[PDB]
Amino acid sequence: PALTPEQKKELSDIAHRIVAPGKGILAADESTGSIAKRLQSIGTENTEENRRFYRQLLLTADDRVNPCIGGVILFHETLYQKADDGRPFPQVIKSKGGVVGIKVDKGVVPLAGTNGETTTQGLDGLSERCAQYKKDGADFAKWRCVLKIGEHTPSALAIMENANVLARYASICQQNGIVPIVEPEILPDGDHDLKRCQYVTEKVLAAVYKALSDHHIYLEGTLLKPNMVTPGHACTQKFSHEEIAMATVTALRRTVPPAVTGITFLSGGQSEEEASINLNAINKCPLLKPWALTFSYGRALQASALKAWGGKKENLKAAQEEYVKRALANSLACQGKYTPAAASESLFVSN
Amino acid sequence: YPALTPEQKKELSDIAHRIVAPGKGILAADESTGSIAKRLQSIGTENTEENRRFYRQLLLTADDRVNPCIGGVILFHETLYQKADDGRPFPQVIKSKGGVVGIKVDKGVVPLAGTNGETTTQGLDGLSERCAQYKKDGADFAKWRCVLKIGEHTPSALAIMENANVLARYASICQQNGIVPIVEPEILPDGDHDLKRCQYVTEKVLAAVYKALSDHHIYLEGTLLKPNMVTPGHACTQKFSHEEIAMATVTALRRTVPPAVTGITFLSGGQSEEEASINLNAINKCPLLKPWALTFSYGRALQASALKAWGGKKENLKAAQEEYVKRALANSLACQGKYTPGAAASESLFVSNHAY
Amino acid sequence: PALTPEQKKELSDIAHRIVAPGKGILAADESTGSIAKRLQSIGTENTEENRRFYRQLLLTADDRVNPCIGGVILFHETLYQKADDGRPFPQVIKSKGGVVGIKVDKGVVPLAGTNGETTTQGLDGLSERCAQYKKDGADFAKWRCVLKIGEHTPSALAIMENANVLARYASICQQNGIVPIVEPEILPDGDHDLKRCQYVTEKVLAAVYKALSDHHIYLEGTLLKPNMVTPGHACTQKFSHEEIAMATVTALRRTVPPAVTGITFLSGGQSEEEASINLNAINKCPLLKPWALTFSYGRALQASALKAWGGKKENLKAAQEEYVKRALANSLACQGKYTPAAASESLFVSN
Amino acid sequence: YPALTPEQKKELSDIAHRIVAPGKGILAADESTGSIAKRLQSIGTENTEENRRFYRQLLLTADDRVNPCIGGVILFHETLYQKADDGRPFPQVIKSKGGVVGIKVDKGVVPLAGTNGETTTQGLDGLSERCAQYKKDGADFAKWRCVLKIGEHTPSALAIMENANVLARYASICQQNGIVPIVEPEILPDGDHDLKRCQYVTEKVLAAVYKALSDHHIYLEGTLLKPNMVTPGHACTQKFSHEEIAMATVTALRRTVPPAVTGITFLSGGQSEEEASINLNAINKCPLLKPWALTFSYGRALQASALKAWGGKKENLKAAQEEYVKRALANSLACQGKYTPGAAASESLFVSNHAY
Repeated sequence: PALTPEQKKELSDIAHRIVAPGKGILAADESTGSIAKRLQSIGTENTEENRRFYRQLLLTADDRVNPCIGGVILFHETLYQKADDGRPFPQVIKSKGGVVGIKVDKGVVPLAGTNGETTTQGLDGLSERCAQYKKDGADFAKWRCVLKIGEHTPSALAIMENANVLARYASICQQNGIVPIVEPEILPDGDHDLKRCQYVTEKVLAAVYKALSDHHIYLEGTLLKPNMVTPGHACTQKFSHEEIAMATVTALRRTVPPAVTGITFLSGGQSEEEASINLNAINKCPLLKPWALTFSYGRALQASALKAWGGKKENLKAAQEEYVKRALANSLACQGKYTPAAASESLFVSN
Repeated sequence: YPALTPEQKKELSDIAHRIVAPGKGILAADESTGSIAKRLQSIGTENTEENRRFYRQLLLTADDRVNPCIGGVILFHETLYQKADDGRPFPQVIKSKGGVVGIKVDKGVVPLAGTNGETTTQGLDGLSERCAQYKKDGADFAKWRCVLKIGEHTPSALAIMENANVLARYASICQQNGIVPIVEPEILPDGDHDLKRCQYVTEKVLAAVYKALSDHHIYLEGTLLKPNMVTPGHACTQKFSHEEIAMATVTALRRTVPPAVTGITFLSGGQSEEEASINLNAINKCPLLKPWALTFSYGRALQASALKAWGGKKENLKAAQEEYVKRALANSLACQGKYTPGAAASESLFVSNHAY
Repeated sequence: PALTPEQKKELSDIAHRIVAPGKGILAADESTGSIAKRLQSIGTENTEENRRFYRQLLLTADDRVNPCIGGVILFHETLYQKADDGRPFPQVIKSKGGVVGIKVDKGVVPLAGTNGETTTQGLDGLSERCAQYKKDGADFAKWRCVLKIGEHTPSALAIMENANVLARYASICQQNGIVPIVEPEILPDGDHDLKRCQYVTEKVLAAVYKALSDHHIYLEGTLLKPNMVTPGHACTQKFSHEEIAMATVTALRRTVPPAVTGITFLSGGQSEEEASINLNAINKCPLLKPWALTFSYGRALQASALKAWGGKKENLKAAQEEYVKRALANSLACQGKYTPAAASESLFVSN
Repeated sequence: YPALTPEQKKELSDIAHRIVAPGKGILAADESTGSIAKRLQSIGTENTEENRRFYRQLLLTADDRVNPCIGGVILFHETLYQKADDGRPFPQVIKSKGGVVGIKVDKGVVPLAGTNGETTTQGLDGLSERCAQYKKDGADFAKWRCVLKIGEHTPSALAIMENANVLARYASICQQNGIVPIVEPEILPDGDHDLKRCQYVTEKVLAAVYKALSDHHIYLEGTLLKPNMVTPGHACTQKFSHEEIAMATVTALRRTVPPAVTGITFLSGGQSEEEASINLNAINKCPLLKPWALTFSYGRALQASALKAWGGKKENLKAAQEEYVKRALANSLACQGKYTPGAAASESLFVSNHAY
């Protein structure tokens, strides 16, 4: 047996907290190189104190966020940083009613023989890392795999390998009391339409859950972090929020066992507002959906806050109020009760 | 390159939903001729076409209190072409009472070389033309049975994969020709294993099945599954409550069966008529979320009392029919969570390596 | 264990006879509908006696064929027919030093969900059929799967299913003392070039042998019947007999364990003469090749005999001498010693 | 979309052929630091960088009678950057004697949750940049070890598949960066199983490996394999002749290893120096056709006498070296079928769950 009954209950508990009703996740875990591009976009230098101040900005927003945010995914460096008032960032997060999460993958690597496809690395020593992260206050984890729709992608070799590394990663995580968020991202890059994303999404989740079965993963103690199902970014043809919602809820109904505790969508380049509108179309779909359907958003919670901060410490409480509007909009959207410029900008970046 | 058009998928889904509409279940009257003989020998009756015609008729024409109970009826090939005394074809007897007509299409288990007594099922050859015909002739769903066993080194990786593949080939051919497939990967109760063993293996098997149905591009909303409940093995020394069997069973399905599956219609196994109904009722009362219909596809466990009451004697026709009805009514309340409860219906109906 | 030591030795023996040095197989097993098209091509009516006379024509050719032909694959009907002199056709075949073979597949069937791909049927009741065929004098068997190179073919589902039915078929065959000839045909249809056939050939054999392992097949008691590796039929670009030979011998070296007793190529639409020339390029390749590399030819042994018969009983010994020249040319070609109109005709037919 | 250009494939194949050119074999001096300690404790010597530097030097600088014997030498990372007393880097000592320089790149076994004590190996992270470096620094082949065990329900389907996958990832990254991979799927001798058990399992494992290398688009002609011989288990009561071990071993390879594989360099296992050489010789004398080089990649079984003779004492340097040489000469005649034959070289070198 991979896990005892006591360990199993710890993971089911943690997982049910994160996606408790009306709650989602703040995906604040950009690498140093990734937060560089977002900082550069607003003229701000990429320094440890600027990254600490921006992350402090988001975690210390006012208590209206506390029922909207069940967990916060951090990057290594940030997990060991402190707020201005001396408190370490994980206590800041718990103090407001959220679970601390840590991103543990070490990025993507090319898979030879293929048309530009990648797998993901980071399992070397992961068991010790997780033990220490759990000791230092993290209770869930994140791993991101990346597949792309092209004419000979996602490859069979690609789907199989990424599904297998996901499951390893998750086996290790649960051995150490850490709930794994399983992230199989199909990028929106390309001109494919909606049905094609739906075919490819179904195909990839089927392989993911098979691989999870094979490796003995306790599914009640996992979260699934999939793309919404949407046309490609360069698709000429257009589709409604209902067509997207149907197509996403259909693909997940056909592949994800009800035992999975929560589905926390990535935004994938969607504008802040479209991400919220779609998330709401999905939770208003009449079809039966046996799991939480909520948000795990990075860019679609932070773009308005970033441009309202501008790097200027005076703008803190305008930036913080921009985050809290998107945090509140999504908490309503994952219950179907959201019906409403920098929030309308496409956030799509190639790869 | 899609397997099915949007209309083909709507017909298949409507059919699958009529069969498990709330309160309803399936009567499996689909015994092979050599299998049903072993039943009539047990009530001292010769195995003639006419005694088979008569006993089937008794089940199909029981009074109209069963109609809200019976969503589908699975027939052996022979029976699909037989007629009541009325002269009405049995398909039409079934339809007129509100049920969908089903047909068993497998051709029995065969052994897998190099394994400890494990089997696949055969019957794909010419299946597509057989289905087109069965569909012209009134059938709207099919059944195919695969058999796995818990044992030392069984079910092996080979048997789990080969059996799931062939269920996937069967399912794809049925849907091309208009017919909802019931996917039955039966794990036998033979052996002394405990409940958790049977749960582990059931989860492994059903994950392999639904990966195979995905690889073969099967339309799940036009499917049903007929699995075993998660039960201790037949010879197991230890005792498990009905609520433990409900927990293990609902948990095993929630870990493997995608919500898109329209329904799960359990086989009775070796269980007695009364145990089959109580476990099914405890299952529908499990407060865990269960996004599919949980109902019955019972062969022995709808017919044990009827067959003992009938005894071979034309004079008991109405007395047999009544015992069948009382069980169909029991299982209709069980398949809604509302069954609160003789010797025939408490008797174990277990047979080593069930075959039909 | 699938098989005892005594059964294993019977199959290794049979398999080594068929592909003994300088010997190949006559693939005379066309269905009734398939021999119709070849008969119609020469004006002859498709009647049982005409099919019996044509098959009698080939099996009763003079004793110069006896060291060229190790086995003869027949169709059901023919296995139960007799020569003019009363002898049943299998005794005719054995009397000249060859093994009787029987084709046991029941043709191809479409696989739904795919771009025109098929699997193959015929396992229903195959175990009994083989028991009876073995009793009636057959000692090996044939099963044909068909894959096609197009832009999304051979599919993963297609390769996996055909590899699995091959292995079933072969498990049954060996249980009954019958050596299975495993036929994974990649058709030459299309405009693909040589490397693409080589990639696809390697990919399909890798899956075939894995599937054979999984099902416990005794490989010393099998034969492999693959396509040569060649450009597609509509390829503009041109390739030498050496390039074909290298590419075929490379693909097989990379996928077929040395334990396989013999490789008996299908001709696939090649002209009688090209089939012979290529077979010889292959056996003259200096690279190491641990198995017999020989012929299992239907069309490329019979086209000249068919057109020389013309349906006229007077032409019997001109037709029979045409077969015996192609039989002798190939027996030399599978040893590298063949160096030399109706024999130059492309025999390619779509599907 | 090819993994490798025609030149990349020629470099990889030339390298693979130098290493197993006829008569030659591999010296595996690639012990982890915590593993080699367990060796020097056995001759009462402290495990210091300098005692490790010295013992490796003794093996690498043995007289030039070993050069026709040793095609490659696998080094632990530490040793690749050490120098002889000459001041010459050990890579250059090896090259100058006619051998190819190898490097162990795995990072040890880790456990697989949910299994009976089974493991994968780890070490892919940053492997590509590690290889580029190792290649700049003189290394032309790599080694990665996976460990499987025969037991009740092991090796399981999970462990067989996961271990083959990760050997395939390792192999593809090595070839991108210029380096011939040695694929080592070691099946341990622990247990009391017989020879046929170990043959069955070896055939199952090597079929999974070579399916995985195909799925990952690995260039087999630039590969080597280091498997175990097919041997009875360490505790097996029954006795098997060397010719039976040759039969089972050559048969297992001929059923699974494609002829394109350039060579098979066996690990010694728990075998004594003398048994390792005799079984390897019986293997090369098997008259069955064997289209690949059959030679040695021996760690313990090239070094047991050398290490006991050296004893930690600088004065025995030439006496240790001589024992190593005599074994390298024995295994060079064995790896051609021509070995006709002390206590150190008859001693079992078995250790429960070998790790390094």
